[PDB]
Amino acid sequence: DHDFAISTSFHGIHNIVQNRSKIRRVLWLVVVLGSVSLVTWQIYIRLLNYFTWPTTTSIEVQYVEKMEFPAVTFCNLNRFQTDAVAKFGVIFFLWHIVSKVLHLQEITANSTGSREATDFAASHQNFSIVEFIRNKGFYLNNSTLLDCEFFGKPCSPKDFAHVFTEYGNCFTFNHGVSGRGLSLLFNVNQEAFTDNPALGFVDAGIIFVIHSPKKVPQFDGLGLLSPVGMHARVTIRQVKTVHQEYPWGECNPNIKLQNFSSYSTSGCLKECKAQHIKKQCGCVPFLLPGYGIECDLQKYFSCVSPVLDHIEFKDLCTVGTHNSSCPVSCEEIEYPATISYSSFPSQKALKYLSKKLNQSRKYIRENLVKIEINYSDLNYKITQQQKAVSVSELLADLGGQLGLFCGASLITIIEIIEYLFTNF
Amino acid sequence: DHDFAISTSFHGIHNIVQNRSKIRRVLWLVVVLGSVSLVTWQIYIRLLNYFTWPTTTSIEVQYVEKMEFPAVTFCNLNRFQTDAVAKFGVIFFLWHIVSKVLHLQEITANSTGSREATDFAASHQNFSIVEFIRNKGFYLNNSTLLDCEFFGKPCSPKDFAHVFTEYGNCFTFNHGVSGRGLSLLFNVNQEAFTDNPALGFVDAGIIFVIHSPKKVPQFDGLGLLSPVGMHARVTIRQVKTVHQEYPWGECNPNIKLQNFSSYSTSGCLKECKAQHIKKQCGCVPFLLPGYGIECDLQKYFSCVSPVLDHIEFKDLCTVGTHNSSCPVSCEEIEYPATISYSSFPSQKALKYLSKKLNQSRKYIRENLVKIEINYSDLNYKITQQQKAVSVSELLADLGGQLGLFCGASLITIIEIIEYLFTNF
Amino acid sequence: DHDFAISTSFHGIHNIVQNRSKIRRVLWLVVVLGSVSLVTWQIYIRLLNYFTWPTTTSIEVQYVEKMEFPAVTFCNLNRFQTDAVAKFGVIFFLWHIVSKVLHLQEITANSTGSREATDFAASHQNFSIVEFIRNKGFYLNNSTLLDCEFFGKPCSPKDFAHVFTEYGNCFTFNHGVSGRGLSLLFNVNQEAFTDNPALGFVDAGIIFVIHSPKKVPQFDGLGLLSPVGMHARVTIRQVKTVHQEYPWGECNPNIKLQNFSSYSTSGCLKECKAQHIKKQCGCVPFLLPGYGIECDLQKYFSCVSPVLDHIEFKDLCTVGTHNSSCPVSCEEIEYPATISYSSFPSQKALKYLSKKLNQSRKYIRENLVKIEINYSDLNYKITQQQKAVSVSELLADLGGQLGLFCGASLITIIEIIEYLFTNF
Repeated sequence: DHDFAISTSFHGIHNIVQNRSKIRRVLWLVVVLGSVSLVTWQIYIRLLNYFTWPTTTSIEVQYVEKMEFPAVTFCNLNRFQTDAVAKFGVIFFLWHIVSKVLHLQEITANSTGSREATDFAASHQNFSIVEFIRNKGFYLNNSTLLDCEFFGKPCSPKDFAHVFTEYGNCFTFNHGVSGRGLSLLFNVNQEAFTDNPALGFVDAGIIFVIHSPKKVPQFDGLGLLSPVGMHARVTIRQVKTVHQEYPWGECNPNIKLQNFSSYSTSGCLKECKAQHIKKQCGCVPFLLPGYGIECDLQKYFSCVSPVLDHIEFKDLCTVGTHNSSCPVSCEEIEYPATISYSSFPSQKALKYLSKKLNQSRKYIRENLVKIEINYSDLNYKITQQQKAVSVSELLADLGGQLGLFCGASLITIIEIIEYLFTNF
Repeated sequence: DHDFAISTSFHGIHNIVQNRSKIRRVLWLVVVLGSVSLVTWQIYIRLLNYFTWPTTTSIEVQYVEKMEFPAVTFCNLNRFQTDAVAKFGVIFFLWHIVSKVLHLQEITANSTGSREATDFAASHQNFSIVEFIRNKGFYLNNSTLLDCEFFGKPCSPKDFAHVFTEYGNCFTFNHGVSGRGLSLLFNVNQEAFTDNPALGFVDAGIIFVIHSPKKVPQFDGLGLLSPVGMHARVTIRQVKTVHQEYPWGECNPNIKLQNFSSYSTSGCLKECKAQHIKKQCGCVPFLLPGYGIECDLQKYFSCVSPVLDHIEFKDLCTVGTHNSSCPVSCEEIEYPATISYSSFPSQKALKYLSKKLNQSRKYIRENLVKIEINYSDLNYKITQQQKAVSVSELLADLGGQLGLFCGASLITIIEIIEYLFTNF
Repeated sequence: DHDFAISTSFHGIHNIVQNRSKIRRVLWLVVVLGSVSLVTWQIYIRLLNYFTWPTTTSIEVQYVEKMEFPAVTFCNLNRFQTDAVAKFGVIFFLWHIVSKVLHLQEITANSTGSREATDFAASHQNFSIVEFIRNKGFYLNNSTLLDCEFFGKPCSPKDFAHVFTEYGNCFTFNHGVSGRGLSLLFNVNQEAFTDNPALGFVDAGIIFVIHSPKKVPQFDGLGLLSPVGMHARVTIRQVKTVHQEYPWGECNPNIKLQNFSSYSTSGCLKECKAQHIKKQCGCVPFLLPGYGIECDLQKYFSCVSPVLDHIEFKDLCTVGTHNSSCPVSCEEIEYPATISYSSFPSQKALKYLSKKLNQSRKYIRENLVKIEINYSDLNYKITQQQKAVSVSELLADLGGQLGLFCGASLITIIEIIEYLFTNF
């Protein structure tokens, strides 16, 4: 055992053989023990750091000669045609009740409008809200859309897809090279269209949102505005973010949507909502994709509203955090926007448009909206969360801890076998 | 010595023993010397890099289901009640002189208004500016605040705290779940309120700032605006930044504010200002916390203004850099905002509000302001400056330099002792 | 050979000598071979990672008591003086043809305006467009610029430099301490100035851009707007980015502009454009720096427009990517801006300005624009792309791979020489 111990490849062990003295041998053995203990210390420390599943964040600017341009959704701040609602006021409260699925506000059950709506529902249960709103709501034609240009080229209403939202009859664009982009001129027409001030909605103009082609708009408090009588210029850049899985970040790719749709936060949320409503009530609302039987109107007062209140109160639906019901998507793309304004009907131009439209000098300043949406930069920002230590990396670093200390990988094990025989 | 030298644990030393030739021994000794020199080189290099006190910057998106919502401060762009100032024009110049503490502008000493203000100060030294402005300034009641909603729920004036600022009688909100947020409707009332055009302030509307609950608003050129007759929608996200200490960044935690208030850049600045004014003049102005005796009006013309001019000229007060009088705080939270607009008095709604307020159609369009402030995203950005090398890390890396070269930690020292005995 | 092999400094080699058994020697030799193979594996892996030329991205906040303030460029949304154009309508189409160099749009060759412009060009080839526009275009004097203040101090028109752009007669500011900054009051004068609605330009107001002192404005869809009758407040921060060379980023410093001008993306682009036009056509347009002979008017219809169409179609000019004709600059500085508005002519102030300007209560609200531009912080963001591995770094890391495995740098080579002799 002495020959192997002396021949063992270690600085202290070699020193023990060289000095050939009791005090010397003990001192070198102690030095070796301390060095290996520090090695172990470092090892452990660095391994516990890896077992935090640590991350680094990179952020970089990416470029192309011709980028894809995001979809847009437009709505009239005024809902309904004047004529079709003057004699049918209860429609406002009926629509507010139906749109709970979206707006998630609360309505005083004791209010007079609620009583009238409940009476009508009890009297006309065969009435169809969607078939009505799709006809008497905001409409897009030659009468409404005076002009539209994408990239120098003309555009026509037929290019616009149709979507239901809070406001009803919401139209979308570009549905599924720098400084240039989409340009429009709307005739908001406060003579035809109207809304109930009582419920708010006291403001006139165009409301729009910017989203990916394959997403559904949200609106709510996230929707952008443009006023009557001013040209709005909107300059945007694409922004992309990337997330890692549950150990390192919050992404949960494993979750997939019904109908084989690509994952999206909003999608997840609303699909959860629909699942709860259907399972508890057996029907689904009109403002959600065709999961199944559309709910009867009476169910909205009897079933849907209490169910939504319960969902809200119990927090059955959650967003964001890794434990959440609706985790953050792997990748997301946002379109930040900055807005500047200019007086639209120039006095020179005002008479011209007057002539053009055969409209009074009062009407044009009270009804027309011009919008431009433009790409500020042919480059876009990507932000990537990255795993700070791969398995392999651990290996590389593992060796490091030993550095500055007794330099050995197999000698320590070689001595361990020597000790095992020495102890056996 | 030869036995120890031959037995010394080093590649070149082992080669010297193996070859047993003069040329061979010299060649291996030279190779070992070069390897250790490169080791040292690397060592030194990496240590000099550590002694730059280097940093890395991480940036990451953090989540909660219901965040805390920032405080807000509102002011009227028009200062004073018409009635109380029609016969007391000197008040404008008096207030401008008093507000030097804040606005830090310059006033022509030869101007007629300055002469009149100086005469009044010489005649009515017992006059109290603050007791006047708190009564004849902008006020917030049922008459002024037509509506206020926080998160669906009603809000009332009593919820609003009172604060003095440049504009006087500045009211704050929320003083010390997604897409939703605060909504208001002000009656700015250009019949009652007024201001001196001569001094600027030619523009009518609401001025507001967004800040942390526990901070004091700054306004100045950093305040946001909303016009008369348009609904402003303001969409915000919380933004947080973190800084390291003087060796790595600019933070100086050691500095604490009087009255045991948590550190803040602005707070530091203004406290410094107050310290200088008090020590040099023995009094403090009304627009700063109650450090001590409020300054008499005459002191403003005689003492305060020259002192502020001297402070400005001599740069006695500084912000930002680590040497500065007012270093950057450890952590800071900002609220970037994007604004969109829409015509507020819809023709339908205009008659309604007319009726409601018993006001002319002319009055409403030229006096009302609507504001919404909303959280765009239940996630907030944090940016962290981080120390790129810990003490421990140095240890780990220290080892690396030796890598690729004569692999040893204690053998080099072992040979050093062998050389010491060899030389002794 | 046996003595050297046994004496060779390696864990397995030492074990081979110690055990002195065939099975033992083979096992230790295999262990050593596996360890060195893993070493090599790691080595290779990490070297292939280095040969991706990887990068890390830092982003940090930098500070000064008094920063330099960016230049600004202002233009009138209305081009031409009414008087000089009422009898000379063809000027609109002529200018549109000339400005192709900039706007890069398309004009219907069959349009009546095009025919009239072509006839005039065929009739008045000695006509000079630039000498006309510089006189009948937008002008800046006491009549136009009611007020201008930089940092508390007065400013005068003579401070403004003159520049040609799309709009013609574009004036610039500040040409080659916190919250404060530039403030202006323009008289846009829709009585004097005008434009052709037919071609768009239906909107009235001031259009401006923010750029570095030493750059040329671009405008196009990247220009900011301010409306008539509202005070605009613009809050900005400086933003700086840094890029690495072709192996790591996309910067190509080697490219320099003619006339010894510092590199700029836009500059590169336009210089390329001018080079192509001159070489193919032998002349240059007026809206580009004085490369040489200014092109005759007929050339615009005959030569310049087809050449620009060909350039567009063939993609002879490119921006951004490392292969591109116009690579990204080493460093770039941008000025993001956020805008808020307030009703400009307060009813108190309205009469005052009426008196001042001797103008009607109609005229002021229909013609005046007020702008402020301010610095949001005494601090600016820099973003730096950084080479993630230096040559030296490779050395350091090279060692790491060997770590955790047979610990040797020269012993492996020492054994290699032993094997070479063993095989020879």
